[PDB]
Amino acid sequence: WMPAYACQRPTPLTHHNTGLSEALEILAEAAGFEGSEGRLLTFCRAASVLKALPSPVTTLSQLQGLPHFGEHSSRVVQELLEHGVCEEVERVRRSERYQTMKLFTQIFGVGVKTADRWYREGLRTLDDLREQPQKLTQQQKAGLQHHQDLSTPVLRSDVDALQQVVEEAVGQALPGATVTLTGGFRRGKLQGHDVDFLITHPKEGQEAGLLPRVMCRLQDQGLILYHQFERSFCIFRLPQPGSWKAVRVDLVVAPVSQFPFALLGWTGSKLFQRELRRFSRKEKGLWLNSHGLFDPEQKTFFQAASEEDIFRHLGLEYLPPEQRNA
DNA sequence: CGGCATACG
DNA sequence: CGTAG
DNA sequence: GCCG
Ligand SMILES: [Cl-]
Ligand SMILES: [Mn+2]
Ligand SMILES: [Mn+2]
Ligand SMILES: [Mn+2]
Ligand SMILES: [Mn+2]
Ligand SMILES: [Mn+2]
Ligand SMILES: [Mn+2]
Ligand SMILES: [Mn+2]
Ligand code: NA
Repeated sequence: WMPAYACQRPTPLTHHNTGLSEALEILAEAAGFEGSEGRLLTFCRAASVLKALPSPVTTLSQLQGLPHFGEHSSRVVQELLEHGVCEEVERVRRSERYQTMKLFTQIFGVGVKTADRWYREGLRTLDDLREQPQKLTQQQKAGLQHHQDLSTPVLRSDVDALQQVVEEAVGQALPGATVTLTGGFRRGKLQGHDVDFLITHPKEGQEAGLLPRVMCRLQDQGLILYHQFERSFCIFRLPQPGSWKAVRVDLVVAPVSQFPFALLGWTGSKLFQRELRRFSRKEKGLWLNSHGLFDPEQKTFFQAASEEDIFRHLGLEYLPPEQRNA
């Protein structure tokens, strides 16, 4: 009934099991903070199964047969159904370790490994980190200075304004180049914590060298608060009533031959792409990334002119972006 | 039991 | 090590 | 943690 891989089923942005999925996602996040990537994946997959269901789970019997539900995830759901809270989830939520790792890992430039080392050193707050700044990378300094703005949701209005400025710089950098909105906004989200753009040109090879030219032009317009090639992880100055706010923007370039693969990868979701790559390799023997799809037996790359082509190569029914919210 | 996606900066 | 989806 |  329910397929085992998230790329085999539609997953809408909004659904009928929000509270249950959010609880399993807390456990997934906590597993990641402890380095348990296998448990993280199971909890993420179980949460995603619930997002794909056509109606609310009301009774434990409704889980039997569902993929990725074993003793642990089933008990979590049982406790939520019976009591409205899961004791393990609540213990994680209030724990100093979870709260501090969440705080630190949400800083741009800080991953689980850095956050854990800081935790073991006794650091607990953002001001703790600001008090010893020479121990920070340039990226972390920017992440900390802009942390408050970067925690503020990005709206669709913001996205449309950013796209116009990126298009202007891209047009001077290379006439004919195009800018496509990707990431969660392409999946239908009305808000987000960042904006993602994919840039190409219709003539294969003309996009070579493009991203430095785009970055320099945005920098000379005073729009770049931070930047560090094919991928640029920036902080942009976005106008606001009588002021402005910092916004994370990712700019990516791909040649038109690779564009459908890059569009698919950068549209996500993260779990969708991991599941699609797992399905490709384990079920079809093909190796997928955001550059291409490789047959390792014939030693050839599949040509694709669209996302539709990629789903067909993999033997999967097509899912539009708004059904990829695994 | 092994596997768990696969890139770039 | 960080970043991306 | 779960699956094959
Ligand atoms: Cl890639
Ligand atoms: Mn358990
Ligand atoms: Mn009980
Ligand atoms: Mn994004
Ligand atoms: Mn490349
Ligand atoms: Mn992004
Ligand atoms: Mn094992
Ligand atoms: Mn285990
Ligand atoms: Na981070």
